[PDB]
Amino acid sequence: GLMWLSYFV
Amino acid sequence: GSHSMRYFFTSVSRPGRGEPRFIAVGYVDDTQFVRFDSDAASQRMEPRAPWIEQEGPEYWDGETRKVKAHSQTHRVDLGTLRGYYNQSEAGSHTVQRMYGCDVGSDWRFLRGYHQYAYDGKDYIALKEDLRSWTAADMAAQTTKHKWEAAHVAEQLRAYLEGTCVEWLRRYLENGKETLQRTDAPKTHMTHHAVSDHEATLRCWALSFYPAEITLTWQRDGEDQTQDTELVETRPAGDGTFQKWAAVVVPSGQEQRYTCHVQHEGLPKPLTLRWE
Amino acid sequence: MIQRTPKIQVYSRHPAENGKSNFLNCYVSGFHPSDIEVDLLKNGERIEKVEHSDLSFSKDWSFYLLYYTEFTPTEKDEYACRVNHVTLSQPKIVKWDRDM
Repeated sequence: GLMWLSYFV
Repeated sequence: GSHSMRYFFTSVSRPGRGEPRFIAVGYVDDTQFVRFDSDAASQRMEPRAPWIEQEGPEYWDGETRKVKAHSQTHRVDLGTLRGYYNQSEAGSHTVQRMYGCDVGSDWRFLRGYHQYAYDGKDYIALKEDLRSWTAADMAAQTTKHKWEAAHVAEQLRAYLEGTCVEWLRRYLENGKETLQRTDAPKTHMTHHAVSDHEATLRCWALSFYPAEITLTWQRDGEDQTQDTELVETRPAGDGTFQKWAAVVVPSGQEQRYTCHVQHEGLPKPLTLRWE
Repeated sequence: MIQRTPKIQVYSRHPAENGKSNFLNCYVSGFHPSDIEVDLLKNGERIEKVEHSDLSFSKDWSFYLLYYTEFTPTEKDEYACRVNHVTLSQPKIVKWDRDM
């Protein structure tokens, strides 16, 4: 399952 | 033995041609189990292994939402990175991301990964301690400082060491027979003379899994790189892999050369010779 | 910008045997950027009914794709893979060496 939060570079 | 879960994401800007292409795939070891392609019809995360199909709608809905948020994030990143490097709108650029976890033979956390590349070069990566970042250049430093300020590493770590491992275990058990297998290489050798005084010996490894293997040529008992050609390991299409290693040898000393095969499906490394 | 030319391999899924269905593969790896066109050729004509894998990449960030089609190898019919990429001054045609 994928991570629930991405973070913008 | 050891196992891994890995997600790979690719985002490619399309200058004057609308929204970026976004492709995401998930692997357990060397077996893909999910995909999302922005140019496909479903606009959903899609199953690619029998054992994942059993997951209910809650699962697919969730992966679909997450993979879209991943897409959206990198759509913004392409613009951010173009600014960071003051690049023109003329060119196409590529953002790549990989992350996931390894576990040992005991299915317990071994290692976590979370890495970004821009246009095929390292941009930023989480270090092995899962607490700090390696930035490739001055531009990447801006991302680093922003991720330190947002305490990103701490949150990633919890996922990599916990949740990621949970999924891997659940996938490995649902996978059962196929996933946990190891297939030893079926080997054989070829021999076509090239010139009058030379000849080629090609060592073949077929039908093996996982993909990890090592083919090496030895001459009178010692390694040889540099006359040996190694093709990249390649999918056969049935869940197995293939590879080969060739060497050009003086016409008449074929018996002085040995091919060495190392694979986790082999109890002991194989030594082969032409005959 | 990073530019890597594709390594191309044309081969069958199982050891080839005339008269029996199999799969013809064209595996392109180690390339960058990702844009690339790949065709399988039967007697110098493109095959329509070809499939391909989902774009993915290796540790070095270089991409790989598998193009494949179902076929029955006959002693006559010849097979090849044509690849075009920004690193190629001209398309590359790699013939299927049934005997390598």
